[PDB]
Amino acid sequence: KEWQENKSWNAHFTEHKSQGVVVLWNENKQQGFTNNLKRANQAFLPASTFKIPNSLIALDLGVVKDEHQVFKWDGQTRDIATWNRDHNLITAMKYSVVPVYQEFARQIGEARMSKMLHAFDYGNEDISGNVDSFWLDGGIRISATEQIFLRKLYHNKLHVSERSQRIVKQAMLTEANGDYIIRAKTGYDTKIGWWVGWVELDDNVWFFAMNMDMPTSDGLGLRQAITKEVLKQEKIIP
Amino acid sequence: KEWQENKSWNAHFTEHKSQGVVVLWNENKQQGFTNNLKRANQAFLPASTFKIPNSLIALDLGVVKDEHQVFKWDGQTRDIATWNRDHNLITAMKYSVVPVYQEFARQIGEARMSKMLHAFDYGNEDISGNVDSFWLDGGIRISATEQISFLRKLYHNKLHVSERSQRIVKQAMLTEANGDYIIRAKTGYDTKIGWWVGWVELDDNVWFFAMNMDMPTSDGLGLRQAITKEVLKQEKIIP
Ligand SMILES: [Cl-]
Ligand SMILES: [Cl-]
Ligand SMILES: [Cl-]
Ligand SMILES: [Cl-]
Ligand SMILES: [Mg+2]
Ligand SMILES: [Mg+2]
Ligand SMILES: [Mg+2]
Repeated sequence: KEWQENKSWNAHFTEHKSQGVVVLWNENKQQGFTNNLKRANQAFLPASTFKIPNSLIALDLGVVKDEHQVFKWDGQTRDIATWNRDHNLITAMKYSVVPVYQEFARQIGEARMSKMLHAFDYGNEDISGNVDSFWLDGGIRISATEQIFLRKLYHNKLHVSERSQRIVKQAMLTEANGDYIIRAKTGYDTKIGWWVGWVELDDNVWFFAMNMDMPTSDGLGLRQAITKEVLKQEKIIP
Repeated sequence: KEWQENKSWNAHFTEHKSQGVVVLWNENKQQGFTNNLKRANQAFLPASTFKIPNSLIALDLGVVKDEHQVFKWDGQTRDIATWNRDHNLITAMKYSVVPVYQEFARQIGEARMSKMLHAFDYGNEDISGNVDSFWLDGGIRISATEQISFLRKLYHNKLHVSERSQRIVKQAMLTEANGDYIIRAKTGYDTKIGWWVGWVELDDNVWFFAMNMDMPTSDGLGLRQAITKEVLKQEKIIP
């Protein structure tokens, strides 16, 4: 009753010769839905969805002063054109600028990063590996249901200031029109791709967390596209 | 120069057989642009654009606890269907739900309202009339450039209210967002004129805008956004 399985959504993954899970949470009804109950609770690397807690920690420790502070390009020409420029928290989130967040993580340091993830109840709370890459290739793991962390963020219940939480929710802003607002973050670890966040409507909020097998970055647009198809199927968005 | 007049934009108004002003402010360059410097400084009733300062004050005084608090419909059936229901701050600003803001204003009260508009440097700072209708039929007046000035303070958290209040109101002003830009803004209509004021966030800049236009009928209200967007598009601010 609290959780309900809907395998019809599998078609949206197999339509694209893929495999994955979408988890939805209806906040007003306190009811969850997914196409795959097992996979909804399997833990994966968070990859760049880790930018959500990393941002909160950087803000609350004063590593980042506000969303306007500029992190200047380090002058290394990288493969992603939008990384080769100055950023602030907003644009760094938007373009998933790993080198900016690696600098945050080094400033934060291991002892504080670990304490804060413990305080967040975030995934397996394990930062084994490099302090500035463990969310990409170290020991940290989180499941889709565990990402649905987001409910605490939404309600300002995380163990960081309300201000830090409002700034990160602002930075997560992805889309808005007269029908809905999406606040979310993508991630990709070269094997699975993520999209996690929520959809704000006039009278409700739907939290989502999706991950999918993702051999190639050619199909990264499928993270949003598959998720939106489910949302349209469920009459959450038009 | 700091201000430049671009009368080519008059084309966007006349092509819809109306008259009005658009003011733009390029924050990076600290430069302003308008089709009409005189109308840019003409002070009008703010109408529902007053919901921005009203929200700020209601939040800072704790009249509104946060953006999720529900304000129950009072049960009076009004002419606007979306008004005949429960609202929170977000939906009340979205649907310009006058009666909800009238209740805010009555609880703020005239002394605190007057004091905070002075602290805000808002328009002519005049709240004469009823405390719960003066922005619709009373003495307060604000010009397009004054709107820009006020919005720049809000953007930068420089208004004399808490940073929290300012962040919540900027959230409530969210109108549109895609991969290219974010618009935070508020419409207004006082039966004779229509407004649209706010700003456009880009990756590397912010453009503030304030527009108003003659509005003899409610049929043309969509022209407030349409005209403003045509100008933004002309200036390659948005695609
Ligand atoms: Cl926002
Ligand atoms: Cl990504
Ligand atoms: Cl420029
Ligand atoms: Cl609005
Ligand atoms: Mg680079
Ligand atoms: Mg280790
Ligand atoms: Mg409501």
